[PDB]
Amino acid sequence: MLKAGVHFGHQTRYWNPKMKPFIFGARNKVHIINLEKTVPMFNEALAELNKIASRKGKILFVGTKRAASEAVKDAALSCDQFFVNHRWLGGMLTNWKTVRQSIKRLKDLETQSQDGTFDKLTKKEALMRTRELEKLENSLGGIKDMGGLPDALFVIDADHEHIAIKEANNLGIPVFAIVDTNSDPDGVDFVIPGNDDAIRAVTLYLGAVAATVREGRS
Amino acid sequence: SMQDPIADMLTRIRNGQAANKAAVTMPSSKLKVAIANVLKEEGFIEDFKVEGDTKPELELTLKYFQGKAVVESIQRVSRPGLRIYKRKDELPKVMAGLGIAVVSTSKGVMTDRAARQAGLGGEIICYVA
Amino acid sequence: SLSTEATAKIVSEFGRDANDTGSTEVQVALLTAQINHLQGHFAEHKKDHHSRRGLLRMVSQRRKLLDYLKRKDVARYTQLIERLGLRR
RNA sequence: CGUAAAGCGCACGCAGGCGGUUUGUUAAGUCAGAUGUGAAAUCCCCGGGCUCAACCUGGGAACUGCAUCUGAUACUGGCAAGCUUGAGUCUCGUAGAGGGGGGUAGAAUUCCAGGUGUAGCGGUGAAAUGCGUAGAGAUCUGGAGGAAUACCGGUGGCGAAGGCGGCCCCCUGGACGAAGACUGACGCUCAGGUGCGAAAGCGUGGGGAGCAAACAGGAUUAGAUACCCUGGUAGUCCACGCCGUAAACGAUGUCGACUUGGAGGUUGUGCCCUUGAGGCGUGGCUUCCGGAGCUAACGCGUUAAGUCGACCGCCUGGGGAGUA
Ligand SMILES: [Mg+2]
Ligand SMILES: [Mg+2]
Ligand SMILES: [Mg+2]
Ligand SMILES: [Mg+2]
Ligand SMILES: [Mg+2]
Ligand SMILES: [Mg+2]
Ligand SMILES: [Mg+2]
Ligand SMILES: [Mg+2]
Ligand SMILES: [Mg+2]
Ligand SMILES: [Mg+2]
Ligand SMILES: [Mg+2]
Ligand SMILES: [Mg+2]
Ligand SMILES: [Mg+2]
Ligand SMILES: [Mg+2]
Ligand SMILES: [Mg+2]
Ligand SMILES: [Mg+2]
Ligand SMILES: [Mg+2]
Ligand SMILES: [Mg+2]
Repeated sequence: MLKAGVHFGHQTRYWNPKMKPFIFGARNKVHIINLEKTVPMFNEALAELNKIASRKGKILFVGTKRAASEAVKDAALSCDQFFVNHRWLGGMLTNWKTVRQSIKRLKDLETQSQDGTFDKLTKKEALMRTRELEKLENSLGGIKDMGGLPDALFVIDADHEHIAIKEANNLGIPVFAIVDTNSDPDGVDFVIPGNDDAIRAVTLYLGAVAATVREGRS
Repeated sequence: SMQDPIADMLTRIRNGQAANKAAVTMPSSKLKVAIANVLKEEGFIEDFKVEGDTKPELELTLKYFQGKAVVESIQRVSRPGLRIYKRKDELPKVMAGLGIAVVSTSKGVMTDRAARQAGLGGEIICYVA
Repeated sequence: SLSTEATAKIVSEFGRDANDTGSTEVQVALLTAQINHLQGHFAEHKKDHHSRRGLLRMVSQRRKLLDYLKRKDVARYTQLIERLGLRR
């Protein structure tokens, strides 16, 4: 049943009353979540998740923190999936129409990286323009092309991603997310209990989500 | 003070409901019951339960349909400070007809749809919708 | 506020038995006891305004209790006030 | 009715209002039906008559009311008898600037007396008034007297509010906790009424170190009836008795029930190799923060300003006036 070796629960006081129904914790000043109620949330979780990924999966593995940013630009990145692993430039959904050209500048630049003008102008402009591009790259990588409009959203840390989730709620975007004990649920349609800032529960479910979009209908 | 229990019922409900509380209990009485009855029989609660003998204990199971609570509003109407009585022709109808009004009559605590059909009237205990 | 010995003595002089402690008659009498006792505390002092509050509280408590009995068992009421010696 | 008009400064309580829970009975309230009555006109509905209309008129409908009779008994009221959770009583303890009375301690100030000592001290922004050669201030010793209690001391504690801080005894009120035992709705609220109620202020007598309205002097200033300085009277202290007001404020009336959380403070109490200076519970009170919800907003938020009920107080534009 369980598969999460050691992600058990996490998070001490800072607990959010509304997160009681998924808590059976009480170990030494910290809640263990209800392991035996998380997994029934892989059912439904990766299900309507995939049930759309075969209807064609457009995702957004949104998750940040210099401590799991790269571990999101991974097979999470790779497949029928887009992502964000840095500061969630607020309004990036709700203002996509403004931001849509923050894209044009990314391409119209790297498309011109080993192309167009580049080694020319000055060797001032040089890395003094790749800073323009470096900056852009993170926070606006995963976006690159958005072919099929952001369709579901999968977020690591509910509240730490106040803004991201909110926008979704506003634009009618499913939002699948895992919520630590402390975080506020209900922003999340498809809720996933358990730890949300430890090198495992990430990768695990993260990697496991990559595994269900990346395969639905061949 | 205890002085008006029936409002306290109406309220312990109203409140627990707003607290998405599963169940709710309180001191019981002939009267509390008859209303818990109409409340179930009209499908505003799942089911009641009186568990005691010397110190009886009404217990109501609440309902929730969509995400909401089922009872969207429950108010007193008569009360110790100010009793209300209506004749048959002058009985009230809540939400145009949807939802109901509990009225006590010489033939027991029944709804307004009810007492109306029964051709009589009495004290209009509370409104519910 | 009155002794255990004294309070006991009166339960045993007014109720069915020691234990019948909350009997109307008893309460009244161990109230009536403390009030009278007190009359002398407030005889001297007199400016002990605060403590005075407590004493009135005793009188009005007793007053309500006396009122209760009378309504209940008038027979018991009369015996009481005689034997306790008040309601001139 | 927190901050806009609006919670009485606080309490106790008569009348009054309201009142847990059970069974029986009553049938006043309540409800049903029946009958009579509710003048005509008017209003309204459908018509009819004046060339139309206003106007006139037929007939209904309506008069939501009142009474009599007979019924129904859930709710309310009455009568009866209970019930135990509401409310009391009892037992042992706990904390406390809760009240009243008496006793007492050290530190300082002022004063009196004396040693030493000698020309200044004191005060301000700067000054001067003032104090010192009759020896001041400074220092030391002894003594008198009044007033208040450093440190502890703490969004600490107690009280209804006012408000209550050295230490000790005596008298005394309330609160809380742990067991069970007793009463059995004895309750809540409360116009009127009664009590209490800071400071100032009044009356007779005391008492008087420091402080200080008034008043005097010295300055500042254009003026300076002030702010500053040198003095200093009532007063500030005690007893007895008046006064009855304060931004008497949480500017939030009292009681009860209900509704996510988090970190403290304080105070009881149960359990745990007491084997840790603790470990886990379970009451009373308290501070901060914060959710729903509420709010004009600020904010409040299980100590509500949320959700409900009982009773009381009070508001109805500013000024006039809390005046006549
Ligand atoms: Mg005002
Ligand atoms: Mg007040
Ligand atoms: Mg009842
Ligand atoms: Mg007529
Ligand atoms: Mg005609
Ligand atoms: Mg009855
Ligand atoms: Mg001295
Ligand atoms: Mg001396
Ligand atoms: Mg005591
Ligand atoms: Mg007085
Ligand atoms: Mg005075
Ligand atoms: Mg005087
Ligand atoms: Mg002066
Ligand atoms: Mg006033
Ligand atoms: Mg707050
Ligand atoms: Mg709390
Ligand atoms: Mg309230
Ligand atoms: Mg006047």
